[PDB]
Amino acid sequence: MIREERLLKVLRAPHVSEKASTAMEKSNTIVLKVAKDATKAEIKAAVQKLFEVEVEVVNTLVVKGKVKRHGQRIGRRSDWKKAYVTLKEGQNL
Amino acid sequence: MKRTFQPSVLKRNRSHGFRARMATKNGRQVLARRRAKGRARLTVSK
Amino acid sequence: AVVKCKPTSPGRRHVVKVVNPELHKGKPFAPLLEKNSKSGGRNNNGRITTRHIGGGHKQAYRIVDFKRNKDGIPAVVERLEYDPNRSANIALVLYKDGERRYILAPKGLKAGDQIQSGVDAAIKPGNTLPMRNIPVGSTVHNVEMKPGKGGQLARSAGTYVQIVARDGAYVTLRLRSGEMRKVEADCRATLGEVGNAEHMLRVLGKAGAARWRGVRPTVRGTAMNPVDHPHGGGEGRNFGKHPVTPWGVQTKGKKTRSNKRTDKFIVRRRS
RNA sequence: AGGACCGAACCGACUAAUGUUGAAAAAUUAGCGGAUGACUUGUGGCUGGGGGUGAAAGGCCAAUCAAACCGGGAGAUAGCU
RNA sequence: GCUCGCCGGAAGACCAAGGGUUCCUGUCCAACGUUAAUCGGGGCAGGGUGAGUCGACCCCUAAGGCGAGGCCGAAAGGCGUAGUCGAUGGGAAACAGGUUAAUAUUCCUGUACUUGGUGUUACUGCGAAGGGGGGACGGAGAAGGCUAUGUUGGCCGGGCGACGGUUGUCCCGGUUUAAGCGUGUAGGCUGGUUUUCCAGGCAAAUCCGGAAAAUCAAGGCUGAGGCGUGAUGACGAGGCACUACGGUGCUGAAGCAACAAAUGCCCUGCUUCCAGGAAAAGCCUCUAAGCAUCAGGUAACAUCAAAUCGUACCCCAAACCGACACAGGUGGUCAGGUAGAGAAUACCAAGGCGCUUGAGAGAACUCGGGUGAAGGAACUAGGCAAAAUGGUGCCGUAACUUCGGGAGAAGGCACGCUGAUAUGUAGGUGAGGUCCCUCGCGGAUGGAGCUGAAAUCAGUCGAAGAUACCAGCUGGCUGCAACUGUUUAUUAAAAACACAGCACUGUGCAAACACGAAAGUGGACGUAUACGGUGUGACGCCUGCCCGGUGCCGGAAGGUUAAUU
Ligand SMILES: NCC[C@H](O)C(=O)N[C@@H]1C[C@H](N)[C@@H](O[C@H]2O[C@H](CN)CC[C@H]2N)[C@H](O)[C@H]1O[C@H]1O[C@H](CO)[C@@H](O)[C@H](N)[C@H]1O
Ligand SMILES: NCC[C@H](O)C(=O)N[C@@H]1C[C@H](N)[C@@H](O[C@H]2O[C@H](CN)CC[C@H]2N)[C@H](O)[C@H]1O[C@H]1O[C@H](CO)[C@@H](O)[C@H](N)[C@H]1O
Ligand SMILES: [Mg+2]
Ligand SMILES: [Mg+2]
Ligand SMILES: [Mg+2]
Ligand SMILES: [Mg+2]
Ligand SMILES: [Mg+2]
Ligand SMILES: [Mg+2]
Ligand SMILES: [Mg+2]
Ligand SMILES: [Mg+2]
Ligand SMILES: [Mg+2]
Ligand SMILES: [Mg+2]
Ligand SMILES: [Mg+2]
Ligand SMILES: [Mg+2]
Ligand SMILES: [Mg+2]
Ligand SMILES: [Mg+2]
Ligand SMILES: [Mg+2]
Ligand SMILES: [Mg+2]
Ligand SMILES: [Mg+2]
Ligand SMILES: [Mg+2]
Ligand SMILES: [Mg+2]
Ligand SMILES: [Mg+2]
Ligand SMILES: [Mg+2]
Ligand SMILES: [Mg+2]
Ligand SMILES: [Mg+2]
Ligand SMILES: [Mg+2]
Ligand SMILES: [Mg+2]
Ligand SMILES: [Mg+2]
Ligand SMILES: [Mg+2]
Ligand SMILES: [Mg+2]
Ligand SMILES: [Mg+2]
Ligand SMILES: [Mg+2]
Ligand SMILES: [Mg+2]
Ligand SMILES: [Mg+2]
Ligand SMILES: [Mg+2]
Ligand SMILES: [Mg+2]
Ligand SMILES: [Mg+2]
Ligand SMILES: [Mg+2]
Ligand SMILES: [Mg+2]
Ligand SMILES: [Mg+2]
Ligand SMILES: [Mg+2]
Ligand SMILES: [Mg+2]
Ligand SMILES: [Mg+2]
Ligand SMILES: [Mg+2]
Ligand SMILES: [Mg+2]
Ligand SMILES: [Mg+2]
Ligand SMILES: [Mg+2]
Ligand SMILES: [Mg+2]
Ligand SMILES: [Mg+2]
Ligand SMILES: [Mg+2]
Ligand SMILES: [Mg+2]
Ligand SMILES: [Mg+2]
Ligand SMILES: [Mg+2]
Ligand SMILES: [Mg+2]
Ligand SMILES: [Mg+2]
Ligand SMILES: [Mg+2]
Ligand SMILES: [Mg+2]
Ligand SMILES: [Mg+2]
Ligand SMILES: [Mg+2]
Ligand SMILES: [Mg+2]
Ligand SMILES: [Mg+2]
Ligand SMILES: [Mg+2]
Ligand SMILES: [Mg+2]
Ligand SMILES: [Mg+2]
Repeated sequence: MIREERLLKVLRAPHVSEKASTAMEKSNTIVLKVAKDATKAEIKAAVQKLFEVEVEVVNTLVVKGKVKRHGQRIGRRSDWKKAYVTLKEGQNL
Repeated sequence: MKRTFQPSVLKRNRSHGFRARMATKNGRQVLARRRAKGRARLTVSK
Repeated sequence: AVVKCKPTSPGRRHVVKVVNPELHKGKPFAPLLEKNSKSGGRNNNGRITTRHIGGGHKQAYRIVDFKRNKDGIPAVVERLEYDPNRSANIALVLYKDGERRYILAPKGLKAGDQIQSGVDAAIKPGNTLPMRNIPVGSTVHNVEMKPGKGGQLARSAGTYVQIVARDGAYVTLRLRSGEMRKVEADCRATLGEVGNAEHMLRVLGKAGAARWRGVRPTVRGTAMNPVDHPHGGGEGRNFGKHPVTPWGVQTKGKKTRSNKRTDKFIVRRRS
């Protein structure tokens, strides 16, 4: 049993993009920025508990951060985890 | 024309990596020297 | 037999091979097989300590019975087999209790022959007895030097030792080298010579044939530079030196043995 | 069968020309040798400097080798310029 | 956009290594790009990488590393046992179709499979750090059976041609479908079953090994492909309509056969040879202690679980190694057509490119090529370079020889196309049909259809038929090295080195010898038919005299002679 504190820390935000919108409109898949150390089980539990929707499956990828330049100085943005959460055909999250 | 540098990350790490340096007493001296100099990169590990 | 190869190529012109139709043509006995990897002549420091070693065919080690300790139990020679690890052939033998072993095949040994070990064994080839029980003047092989240690002398193909004398707890043996040695009469020996006496009649014929056996080329010292060998140097073909080893010791006639620990067992040196 | 023969891949490098502030700090073009073997190649490992390794040319050991490179003795010494 | 040219065993496609956002979209043209730039692998912003089955991780080990105690060493340290790491090797499981600007065996649709945990049923002797099996292994060669694949025919849809002809033996295109599940074939291996006993397998064993009988003469293991199902499905020409003209919605006919055929599969097979060809786990099996009406095992069912990390992109290259958007280097996989022995070569397909300065002119001279009167090595250090030869079949072929060679010696003849033999022959394959049976993936007969050399005769065109690309120049004397091989990466490839063979010599095993203050290690899990050093260098005929000098070996009387006292 994953604790509510862990569930509350797991999910960072929703991901807004053309691919995410198409996923939602065609497959009932919500795309979320989640924590790096979040597992599929933790994401499923957090989504079910906090969004009150039933989850079918969770797919996750780690997005590596881009190397950018600011005023001719070199920095790197952080890696982050993206989750594709498939809902159970009638949840409408 | 084959050049003298043929990269391989495994061989790089096994020859000059942090654990390779820490294995021996002279590698730990290399690490101490680089820490004293103030190097931003201690080893080839990263 | 000893067969000459027809000269269909310069590498075949001078090849003489020893072919035994009676050697086993299948795989060896698996339970008695062990792995032995090559070394290249390099010791645990990684340095070349013996020169001209490297490459050759992969070989498996056959666990050969040099002790011959199953006393009183008869064994039948299941078959004769090629051993890559020695110049002699081995014989797979089966004991009356169902144990299989490898021994050196002696001259005349053949499938179906019966062999035995112990004081009560008969005096016939392939039988192992203490040299105290073997009659004097006999030809034996695979002779032990310390009782129970296992045979160490006369183990090459065609080799044998002659029991010359017997004085109390000791037997004097004439060795293949021509040496007379003292060995405890309680040490074991097998009767007969080691088979495969035609092994010395083979001619490799080409350099690749020597390379197949793990031998690497031998560069003469005269062909080196003064920094490489004591023999190196010269504008043309010059020697002007007494021959020496790569490390400076005279190499034509100078004696190198020094063992006062075992000098007492040498009745007479080989000459 | 064969360190067999002819000949691509593959390995090498005998001749000529070009290039020689090069396309290239060793190549290109046309020819050339081996091409089932003492062959060739990937990955990993081991041998360390008066040391290694060398089918031996003082060859090779990171474009460096009759003693690698890096730091130190060190501002060596220089009756020489 | 239309033409033209180039690659096409690549200059196409997919990866590993390496790189790391170079990927896609929008926007800008300062700098970068050897020119311009509206374009870019450039700047900026946004987006993009979805897995129980692919890979890693993971279990198992090789070489090798580290290494509790331990042994050794002034110190630092060296070695190493039990162990533990270490792939480049062994170990469970997914396919087809669809889809994005950018991911897909990951998403969707359809259809699968594997391992484990729990719970319910039944039947039950389970149990390891131990035993056995298996995993599990070389080179070469030969052939058969197949398939990927291609070609042609049949079938279906469309067409009737810018210029003579083209309703035909005419033209174009398509004719595709996986894993899984079932069956069990060509082939390969092996005699099955039972009983009794046993010095072997660190003890037991019903297991493996061995001994002795009885009985049955077909049982078992492995195995490509084919066939059925998967699939009333998917895909499918072109059509019925859209397009913000980059791309999209709906329908969808045929969807077969014969022949040819891999270097891929049966095949870790078979034959043969000597140089005699990993390990450990997973896996099958046997038990010991132990537990023993519990655990545990086997089968069925239901349910749960399969985490984590990689996944974009380049990858023979403008993204990797070369300071460069650099004529260099870089491992694996795929392998269409015509001709061809061919993965050579020429021309093409799919696919990808025209190589990031152009425009003119048409001097000398330089570079790379083409042709050349008469002569033909007169050139030059030297035939350097060039020219020349070049294929197949057949005839023919010398000295010398180690009898294998020399030899493709040398030299010569034929070679296109058309018709006939024979509207396509010999050969290969081989349907329907017939017939039989230990009824199947069967046997015998048969020859339809497909494919198809080579030869002879006759004719015929050209200057020329191996017409292009491709593709030995030949002969004679002689030095050196026997030969194949190796060598101065980057001016020397040789006559140098190596070599098989020969000889001398040391070495009796705790070997000589070598690396090590040592412990240890190699030699070698070898044992004088072995190993080390040295010289010579296939083979044939041989290898003469000298021991005075220097070395080595033996001797041990006498002389001299250290520490010691
Ligand atoms: N609705 C369409 C047209 C129709 O099907 C048709 O024309 N059939 C002819 C029949 C005609 N009989 C065929 O001749 C050939 O075999 C004949 C033997 N039966 C001999 C002559 C030979 N040219 C002709 O090859 C064949 O051509 C057609 O089918 C061929 C089969 O693949 C295709 O290659 C070809 N593309 C296609 O046009
Ligand atoms: N591939 C051509 C290569 C070249 O032209 C060649 O070497 N030719 C040889 C010559 C050589 N001199 C010929 O001996 C023949 O006549 C000799 C006349 N006395 C006698 C021996 C006899 N074998 C030899 O028959 C002949 O072999 C050729 O032809 C053979 C037959 O078709 C083929 O098997 C063989 N593949 C082929 O090489
Ligand atoms: Mg999923
Ligand atoms: Mg993932
Ligand atoms: Mg660096
Ligand atoms: Mg030697
Ligand atoms: Mg030699
Ligand atoms: Mg020598
Ligand atoms: Mg030497
Ligand atoms: Mg020299
Ligand atoms: Mg010297
Ligand atoms: Mg001279
Ligand atoms: Mg050859
Ligand atoms: Mg040749
Ligand atoms: Mg050739
Ligand atoms: Mg050269
Ligand atoms: Mg070339
Ligand atoms: Mg010299
Ligand atoms: Mg160098
Ligand atoms: Mg010096
Ligand atoms: Mg000083
Ligand atoms: Mg100075
Ligand atoms: Mg266009
Ligand atoms: Mg960038
Ligand atoms: Mg782009
Ligand atoms: Mg510009
Ligand atoms: Mg950009
Ligand atoms: Mg310790
Ligand atoms: Mg150690
Ligand atoms: Mg170990
Ligand atoms: Mg392990
Ligand atoms: Mg691996
Ligand atoms: Mg892509
Ligand atoms: Mg087929
Ligand atoms: Mg092949
Ligand atoms: Mg990709
Ligand atoms: Mg460019
Ligand atoms: Mg380039
Ligand atoms: Mg290559
Ligand atoms: Mg080509
Ligand atoms: Mg250009
Ligand atoms: Mg001109
Ligand atoms: Mg000119
Ligand atoms: Mg001109
Ligand atoms: Mg010109
Ligand atoms: Mg000219
Ligand atoms: Mg010309
Ligand atoms: Mg002329
Ligand atoms: Mg003329
Ligand atoms: Mg002439
Ligand atoms: Mg002249
Ligand atoms: Mg002249
Ligand atoms: Mg020439
Ligand atoms: Mg002369
Ligand atoms: Mg030579
Ligand atoms: Mg000779
Ligand atoms: Mg000679
Ligand atoms: Mg070379
Ligand atoms: Mg050179
Ligand atoms: Mg030793
Ligand atoms: Mg000797
Ligand atoms: Mg030697
Ligand atoms: Mg010589
Ligand atoms: Mg002489």
